[PDB]
Formats: sequence, structure tokens, C-alpha cells
Amino acid sequence: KVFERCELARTLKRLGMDGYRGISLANWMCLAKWESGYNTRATNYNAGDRSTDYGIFQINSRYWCNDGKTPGAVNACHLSCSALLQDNIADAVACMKRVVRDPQGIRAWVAWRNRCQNRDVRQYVQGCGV
Repeated sequence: KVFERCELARTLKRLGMDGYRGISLANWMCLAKWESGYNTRATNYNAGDRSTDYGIFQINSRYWCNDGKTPGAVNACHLSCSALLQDNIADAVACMKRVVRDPQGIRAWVAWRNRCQNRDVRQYVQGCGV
């Protein structure tokens, strides 16, 4: 599923992401936009460590989900990576919350750092009624 910007903004807010661990809704929108373009079926194979990034937030299978084919990986969100390609994103969001309960926070994603951090992201939630 490819979300419309405001559709995603309301969806994320309803899931309790607005201000989750100090992260505004706008930062999450900016991350999803740069990570997948709001596409839930988006995946990215990393040939180096043989891991794959799944879904709207591109969660990596080496540490967050099990896909059975990534060498020596763990499954910290306790989900099949399959759960990360669903049109319904509650699982993906529950996983993203586990991810930012760690030290790095949202900084774990270089994309957030390059196109979101120290930049104005309000533009992502303008007119969405969130």
C-alpha cells in the first residue's frame, strides 16, 4: 500500500507515535517518506551482510525481524519480516517503538539524519489535522 501523506499522518497519530520518546509525528513522516516513500511493500536487500530492509520504515532483518535467511540475525520485535509488508502498519509501528527504546533513537536511520534532522519537517504534517 502506498499512503497519501495526510492519510499516513493520521494513521501514525492514532497509533500513538506523536511525541513517542520525544519524536514528533513530523519526524516519523519524514523518515517514512525518505525510507520508502510511504510504500509498505518496499524492501531492500543488502548484499554485504545479507540482510533486507522491510516496509514503510525499512526495518532491517538483522536485528528486528526474522525472515529466516539473514545469517546470525536476531528478532527483537518478535515478528516475521512478513508482518512488515502488510497494508496495516500497526505491527510496523509497534516495532518502530521498540527500535527507538534503544540508545540511538531515530538516529539509527542515516536517512533521517540526512534529510530530516536539523531541518523543518512540519511541512510533512501541515493540513493533515494532526
